[PDB]
Amino acid sequence: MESIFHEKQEGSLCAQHCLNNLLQGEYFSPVELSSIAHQLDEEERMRMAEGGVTSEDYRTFLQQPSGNMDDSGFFSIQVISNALKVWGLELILFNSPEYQRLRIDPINERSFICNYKEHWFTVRKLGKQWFNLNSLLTGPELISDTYLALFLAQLQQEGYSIFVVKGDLPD
Repeated sequence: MESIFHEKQEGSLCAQHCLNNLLQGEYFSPVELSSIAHQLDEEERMRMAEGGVTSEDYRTFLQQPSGNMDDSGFFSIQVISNALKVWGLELILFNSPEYQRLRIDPINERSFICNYKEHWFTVRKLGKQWFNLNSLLTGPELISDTYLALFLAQLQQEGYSIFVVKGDLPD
């Protein structure tokens, strides 16, 4: 376990920490990601307020830009999804027909992302065991496949946002 990035910091949902941890290494800066999000939110705010006439408005609005609170409500799915898309990773909402369409298993998944009201969670697959981490966390959380399926299942059946990240990662 001398390969897992160990670190403890005070905060809530970090863009750089999520991307850096997801990629299993430093591959992005906090200032860069912060600026990107600010621009996306601002651009979406102006484009939304001024209205729009195109499918872009539908998809953009559906994505649910901006946030509501602070601490964790800083970044946006648009920024995260974008950073992943450019890498080859795509997010699939469990509640969406996409997740069920391909019928991608949880334990067979490569990257997972949980979203809780005013809180974010980053999950990644490591060999035969899963690894969880977040800006609010102080250390890596090891989870088994048999427990992962039920773990996430409890969230979806309860009232959480489970996102499936599939694609090609560097690590």
